[PDB]
Amino acid sequence: TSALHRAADWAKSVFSSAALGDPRRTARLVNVAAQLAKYSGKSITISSEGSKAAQEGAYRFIRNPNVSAEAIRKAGAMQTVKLAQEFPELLAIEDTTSLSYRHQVAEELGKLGSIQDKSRGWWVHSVLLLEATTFRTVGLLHQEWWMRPDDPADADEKESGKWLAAAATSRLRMGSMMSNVIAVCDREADIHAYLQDKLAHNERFVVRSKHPRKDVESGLYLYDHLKNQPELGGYQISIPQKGVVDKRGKRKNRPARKASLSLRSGRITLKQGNITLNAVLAEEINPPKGETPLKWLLLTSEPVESLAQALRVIDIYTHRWRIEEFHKAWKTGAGAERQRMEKPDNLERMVSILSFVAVRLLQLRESFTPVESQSAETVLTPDECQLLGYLDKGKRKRKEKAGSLQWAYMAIARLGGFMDSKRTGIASWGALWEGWEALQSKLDGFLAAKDLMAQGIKIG
Amino acid sequence: TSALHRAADWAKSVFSSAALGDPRRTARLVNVAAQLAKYSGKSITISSEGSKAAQEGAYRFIRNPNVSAEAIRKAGAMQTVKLAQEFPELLAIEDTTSLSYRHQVAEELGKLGSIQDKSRGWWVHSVLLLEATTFRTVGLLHQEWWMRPDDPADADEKESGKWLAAAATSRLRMGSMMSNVIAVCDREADIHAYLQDKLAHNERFVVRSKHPRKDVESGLYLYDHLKNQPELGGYQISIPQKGVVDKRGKRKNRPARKASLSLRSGRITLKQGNITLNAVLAEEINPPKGETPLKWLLLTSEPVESLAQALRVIDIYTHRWRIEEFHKAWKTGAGAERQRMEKPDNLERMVSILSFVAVRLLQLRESFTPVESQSAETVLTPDECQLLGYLDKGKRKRKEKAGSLQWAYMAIARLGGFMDSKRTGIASWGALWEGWEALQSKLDGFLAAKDLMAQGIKIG
DNA sequence: GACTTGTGTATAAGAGTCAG
DNA sequence: CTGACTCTTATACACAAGTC
DNA sequence: GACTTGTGTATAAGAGTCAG
DNA sequence: CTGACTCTTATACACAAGTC
Ligand SMILES: [Mn+2]
Ligand SMILES: [Mn+2]
Ligand SMILES: [Mn+2]
Ligand SMILES: [Mn+2]
Ligand SMILES: [Mn+2]
Ligand SMILES: [Mn+2]
Repeated sequence: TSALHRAADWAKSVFSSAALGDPRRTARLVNVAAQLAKYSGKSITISSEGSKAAQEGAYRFIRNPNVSAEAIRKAGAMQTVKLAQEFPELLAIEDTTSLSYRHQVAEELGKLGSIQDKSRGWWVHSVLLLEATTFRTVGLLHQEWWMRPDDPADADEKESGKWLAAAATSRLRMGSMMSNVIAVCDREADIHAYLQDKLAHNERFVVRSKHPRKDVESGLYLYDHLKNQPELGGYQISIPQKGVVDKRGKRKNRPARKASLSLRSGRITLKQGNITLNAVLAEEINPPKGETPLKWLLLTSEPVESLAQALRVIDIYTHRWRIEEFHKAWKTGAGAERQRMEKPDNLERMVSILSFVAVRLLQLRESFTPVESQSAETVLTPDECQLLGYLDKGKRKRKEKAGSLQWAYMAIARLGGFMDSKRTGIASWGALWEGWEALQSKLDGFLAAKDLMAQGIKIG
Repeated sequence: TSALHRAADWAKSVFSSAALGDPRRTARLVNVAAQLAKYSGKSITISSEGSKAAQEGAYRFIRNPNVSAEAIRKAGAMQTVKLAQEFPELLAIEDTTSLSYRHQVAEELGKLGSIQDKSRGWWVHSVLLLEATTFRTVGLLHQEWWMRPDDPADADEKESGKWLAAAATSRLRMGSMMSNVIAVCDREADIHAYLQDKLAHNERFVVRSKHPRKDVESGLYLYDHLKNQPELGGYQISIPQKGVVDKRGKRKNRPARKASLSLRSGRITLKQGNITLNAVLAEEINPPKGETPLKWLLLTSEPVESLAQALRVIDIYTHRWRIEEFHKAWKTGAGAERQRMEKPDNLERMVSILSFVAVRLLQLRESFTPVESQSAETVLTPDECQLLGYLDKGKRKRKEKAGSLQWAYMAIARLGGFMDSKRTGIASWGALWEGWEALQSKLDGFLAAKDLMAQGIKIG
């Protein structure tokens, strides 16, 4: 959590114990990851800082047949495990994304849409660890990459196995820490076999309900049984404004709105397998006439008896969206789909390194995040703090304490172009990255002047 | 040509005499163009440097119903005319591009492809001025914007009129300088009416031949008449390697190759209108068995009698491609098609300003271009020169004179990620821009340190 | 000298993106 | 998904600065 | 101790992009 | 269009640095 800001130190902490069969391969991996992270989002060539040696080293590495992509990912994951020791409770957000390509190599990749689709690639199923107290991103725990064959019949295994395979790997890598982990998954994980496996291992989860299932004790579908349960209390949410574009391409507004939800919970036993677990039902009270009511039914191992316990389950699930944020940081952010390697294994090795660069992008912003009155020196070097103060002169908002962490956040965000168009105070990880990059880049000039003046040389 | 590097000075020189009906509108235009150029390629918000006032000013300007887009373009064009006074010969490259949009506003824009196409926008016909001695970009002379109607029958004028309309505007704005101007156009301008208009005005041109035409004196098609003309001599070209993707999407290599061409010329008289002009025919000698022979037939006002005169015509025409380079600098570079204004006039005003930002991108690189031994101080401030020397330390190639212009070019290009993958020594305008932006950004830190140390303040 | 338009501030929100 | 943002357009008010 | 793999240098070029 | 580039993969050689 501390090795983060300096790219070389971050890379070392993430990758230095990679088992690639040659310590030179491991050292090169550390260096490649370092230059990529320093120039997050940018090409291998740009990241080489004019060094032909570093450029050739980087390209040779990603096309190296003795370098296992799995072993790159595992090394990074074991670092996540290491950091996870610090926390009494963790959330393991789990979901699938695609990596889509259309250049020649696509021919050799797997199906994503139709058999006729030019866009081909991998499906990647990922587990992302958060600490469950303040929801900071701890890191990647697992990724399974596979290619979908054109003919379903040629598949070596069914794709619903992905949730169980992720659990098996999580279990194995976390060891005795697994009991601190709540897995969090959308409706696609609402699979009897998945629920059974988690409960069999005494493992913890919050999974959204998709299919109607009978409760043995009541003989009712979960929804109907939960509707009968006494109201625990309620909560209100603010759903913010956004544009929406649908599948065909039609555009409509979704205005901001308030919704009030009632909350209900209970212990349930699924007819199939006779397995027992908890459920929470959140349902909108008085939905507007022209809207579909909010409704979440969540299946969980967690306690749900009190209002506060049920609200915790609801809150845990609202953090599922972090993994989609990771997906964006991996693609738009780190450039997973901008890569143009010409062989599947080269692309895989490169894009596997970038999954870690992506996590850092999210953590970079979190390291600056706003009930305290911290100073900026806890996060920035004295030089960084001084230069930033120079750059932000006249821009500090009234509500920012002069040399505080909150000020530093806002000032770096301002360097990144943040203008707070919705007045929430929250800048995107992209804006924070841009600001951080701008500060670091300006710091090169700052320090160059400092160095020359230390040598006693006249400036300009 | 001198006001270029400092964005505020450049903007003033380009736009300060815009006739918009209120000097405040003109001042705002200067400021908007300045911030956009400083942050070339970047959004209005990023360009506002955290100033809410500048952001609101910029958005209000582009949606201002009292601001004519035509008057913005004219102002910039009159500056081109002004700079053109310095040169004894000019090339006026002329061509059309599209500006393509797919957001809501597209509905209100014109047809680009099929009636069913979601992509809609403007066609823009542009005249770009170069000086014909060293081929530096002088600036935009003319743009005609129009929307193609879904039904050809609703068109107020035929699109082939564009070449004549460009000539009429060029003529009008250049006045007596027109005689210094050679218009340069591809095969789409091979229109009798266009040739007649140029010759009627004693205007100069090099236009590639598309349609077979009879020569009166010989009774032959131009090609057959020119094939009979005595060989003037030849030349050899090196056609470089590139990938090619065709209309359907099929990929093939085009390997580098040498071609030898024979050169032939003559005076010709077109049967229709009885108009007299010159022609040059370049044709490949001994084409490889599996290739279509190189063949250019160019129609011109220029002398063609000697080998050197015909070679000059060929050379003039090889610079037509500059306008496509401008098109790229306007779209990919300056972000013409990244703009998301929600009304046609707003988009037009914004994208019209960006056409000038685009020209600057091309000129930025040209200002550093490599038979002399100049010093860097002719192009850079002493601070810029010192910082760059600090940044490039250890990267200077053997063939670069220590503090020269060539060194400065290469060093800024290296900051932009240039690694000379084809060993030509030529960096793209994009790489030079990136390097220049990086130098300027680092210069902020350099100068901040200089300022603090001048105030006697301890650094870090 | 009468009337309209721009600036800078605070506030609000529809449109668009990537993700899907 | 109750996403999480940035880009764009817009309003009132109190002056400043334009035009006719 | 015998054999294979990486590094850094010089050289070459196929693949891909935007433009079209 | 005889575009003008960047991204990617590749080769030889002379050592350095790995493995078995
Ligand atoms: Mn998902
Ligand atoms: Mn999903
Ligand atoms: Mn335990
Ligand atoms: Mn063209
Ligand atoms: Mn054309
Ligand atoms: Mn004259």
